[PDB]
Amino acid sequence: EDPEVLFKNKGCVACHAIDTKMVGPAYKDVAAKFAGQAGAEAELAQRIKNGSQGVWGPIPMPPNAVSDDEAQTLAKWVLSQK
Ligand code: HEM
Repeated sequence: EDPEVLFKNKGCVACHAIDTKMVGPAYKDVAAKFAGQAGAEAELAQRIKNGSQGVWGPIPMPPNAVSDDEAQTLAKWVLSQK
């Protein structure tokens, strides 16, 4: 599926923007941190699906209603924002 359509449909848009921080981090900032680190895509994909806490602040990202192929698609698209 298309990452831009997923970003809207799966509710990501409610907590994230690409350039500014809303509830979670800006995607440009995420892409910058995980730069070109080996294995980052799989690691972000897991956090998109099962949740995250502590990396960008004290508040959690709740687990998302996405499948594994959807999380990989989204992780790859977030990293391309750098
Ligand atoms: C929609 C399915 C969605 C995506 C995609 C997404 C991605 C995402 C990334 C890549 C991160 C960074 C994870 C890390 O660096 O390991 C991240 C972080 C947070 N998110 Fe998110 N996110 C999506 C959806 C949502 C929703 C709906 C919310 C708000 C309820 C939300 C919130 C957060 C927060 C907060 C973080 C920070 C977690 C941290 O460790 O501090 N996300 N998200």
